[PDB]
Amino acid sequence: MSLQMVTVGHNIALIQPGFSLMNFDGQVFFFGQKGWPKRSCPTGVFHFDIKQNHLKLKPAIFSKDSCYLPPLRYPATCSYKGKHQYIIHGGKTPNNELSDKIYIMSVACKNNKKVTFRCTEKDLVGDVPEPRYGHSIDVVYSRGKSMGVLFGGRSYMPSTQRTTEKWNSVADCLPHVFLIDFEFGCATSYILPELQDGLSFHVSIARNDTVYILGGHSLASNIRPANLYRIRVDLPLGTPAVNCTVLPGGISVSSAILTQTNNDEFVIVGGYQLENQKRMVCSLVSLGDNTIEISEMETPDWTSDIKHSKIWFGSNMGNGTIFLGIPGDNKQAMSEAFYFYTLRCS
Amino acid sequence: SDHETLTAILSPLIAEREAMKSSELTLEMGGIPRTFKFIFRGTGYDEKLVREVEGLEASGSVYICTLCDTTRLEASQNLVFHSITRSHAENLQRYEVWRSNPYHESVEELRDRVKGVSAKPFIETVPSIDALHCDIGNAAEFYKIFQLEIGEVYKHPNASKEERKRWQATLDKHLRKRMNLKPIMRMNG
Amino acid sequence: TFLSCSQYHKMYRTVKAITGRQIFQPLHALRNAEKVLLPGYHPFEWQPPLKNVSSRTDVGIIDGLSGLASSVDEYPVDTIAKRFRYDSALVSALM
Ligand SMILES: [Zn+2]
Repeated sequence: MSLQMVTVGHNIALIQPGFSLMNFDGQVFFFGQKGWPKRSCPTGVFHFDIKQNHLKLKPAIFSKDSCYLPPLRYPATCSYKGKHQYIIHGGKTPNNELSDKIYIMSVACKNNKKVTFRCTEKDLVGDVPEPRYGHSIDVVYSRGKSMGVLFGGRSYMPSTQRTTEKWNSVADCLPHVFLIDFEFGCATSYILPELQDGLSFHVSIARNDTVYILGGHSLASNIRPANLYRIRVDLPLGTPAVNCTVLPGGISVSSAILTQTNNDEFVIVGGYQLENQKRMVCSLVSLGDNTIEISEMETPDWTSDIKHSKIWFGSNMGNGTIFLGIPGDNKQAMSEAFYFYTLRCS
Repeated sequence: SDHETLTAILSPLIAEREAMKSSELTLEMGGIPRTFKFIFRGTGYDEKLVREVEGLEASGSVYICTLCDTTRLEASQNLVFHSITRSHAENLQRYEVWRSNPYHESVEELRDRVKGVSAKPFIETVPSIDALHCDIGNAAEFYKIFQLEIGEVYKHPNASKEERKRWQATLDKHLRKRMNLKPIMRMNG
Repeated sequence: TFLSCSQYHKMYRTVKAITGRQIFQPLHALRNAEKVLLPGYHPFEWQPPLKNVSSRTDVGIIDGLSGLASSVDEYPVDTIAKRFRYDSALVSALM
C-alpha cells in the first residue's frame, strides 16, 4: 500500500504490454522489448535499475555459447531454484508467430556489477504441448525430484482450419495438464475430468507440493469464472500421479499480478473484473501446509489516471515490488506514450 | 515502423501469395475458359521498408548494400567489382544461424558472420534499386558537394560550422539569382 | 472527376429537367453497374485448390485485422485496416 510515480529514461518506448522482469539476486532485468533487437543493445534483454524514482535501461551481454533469443511478448515464466535460473516458454515473437521452445536463463558471471547472462535452448521430446501464449508454468518438488507443471492458455487454430479471412483468431487450448522434466526434456499430458473449460491469463501459485490455479478468463463463453482449483502432484519412483480439487471461496480475475510479500503469504493486485471493469481491490492470500485463505486487504490509494484510465499492465520486481504502466491520453498537450508507477507492500 | 501491427496486417496477404504460387486459375475469358499462372516480383519498396521487412540492420549501418555483403569501408577501395548475393532464403537461414549461435562465439563476430541480419525476414522480396529516391539522393549529394566546393576545402580543411551557413547562403542566393530556383528544404524530384 | 454522390444528383436532375431527355443515368443504375468492376462478382476456380484459403467466390471488402481479437486482456490495438482477398482481386483485375 505504497504508490509512487516514476520518471523514465530516454528509451522509454521499449516497454510494450507483456514484458517480463527476471529477478537475479536483487538485480532486476527487463525482457520483451518492442521491435526486433536494435544495435544499441543487440541482445534484447535489459539491465533495469531504478534510483530516486528514475530508471535506467542499460544493456546486458551474453555468454560465449548462449542462444540469442527473440523478444517474446507473452510467455510463461517460472523461477527454477535448483543454481538459480529462469524458465521461459511459449510467447509471441514480433512477427505474430508463436514459439514452442524452452529458454533456460542463468548468470554466467557478474563482475564490476556488470552481469553476463547465458541462455540455452531446451526442446522437449515426447508429448510436446502445442505453441501458445498466456499459459502458466510452475516448478514443483516431491521426494527429492522436481517437475514443471504447465497449464494451458490460448493459441491459434491448427494448421488445417486456418482461413485467411480469420487468420488471426485465437481459441483456448484443451485443458489438460502437462508435466515436464527439464533434465531429460520429457513431457507427459494428463487428462482429468474435474477441469472442463479452457482457461487463460490465470494466476498460478506453487507451494512445495501443490499448485493453486486462481482466476482466469474463459473464451468458450466469454466469462471470468470465480472457482479456484488445487492440484496435488506426486512423482514416485514409478509414474507420477496428479489430482485436482475444487475449493470454495475464489475470485474472478484475469491477467492479475501476484507476488510474495512475506514468507508463505502472497498478495494479488489489479487484473480485470469485467470486460470494462478494472479491478481496483487487492487480495491477500495466506498459504499453509495444506490450507489457504483469500481475504481482501485495504484497497490502496489510486491517482487520477489509474482511477480514470482504461487498461493497465505490469509485473513484479521481486522484493514485493509491483511495476505498473498506464496508456495516458493522446488528445492532450502531447502527453507521453506511457506513464509508469511503482507499488510497494514491504 | 510499428512492426507488430504491420506483421499482423500483412501476414494473411503473404499467406495467400505463398498459396497461389503452385496453382492454376481457370476462368472464362470471352466464352471458353482460360488458365492463368502467376509470377510475383516484389520490387517497389524504398530502402527503409526493404531494409526492415527483409530483416537487416538499419540504413546507417556499417553494412550498406541490400544486394551484396560488403562494408562501407570495403566499398571505397574496390569501387566497382561487386556481385549480387543477398537472396531471401539466404537471409532466412542467416537469421536461423543468429538465433541458434551454433559456433559458440560472441556478438562482435557473430554479427560479422551473419552479415548484420538480426531479425526474421517475413516478406519474399527481390533485391533491386529504386529509381526515384536514387535520383533525389544523388541530387542532394552533389548539391552538398557544391556547397563544399564554394568554401575551398581542398586547400585547407575543417572550417567550423559557421563558415558553412554562409556557404549555403551564398550558394542558394547565387542560384536563385541565376536560375530563379527557390531554396527548398525537402528536395523533390 | 471526383464529384460527390450528392452533386451528381444535382447535375443529373437539372440536365434531365432542362433538355427533357435524360443523358446521365440515376444513382441506382450507377451502383448496379459498379458491382461488376469490384472484386467479388465472378466465378473462378483454382487447380489444385488453395491450401488455407476459403473456396467462396463472392467476398469483397473484409476487415483487414483478420479477426485479431481486441479484448482488454490481450495486446491493445487501435488501427483500422481494410483489404480484399488476393485471389479475388486478381480475378477482377484480369477481367
Ligand atoms: Zn553491393
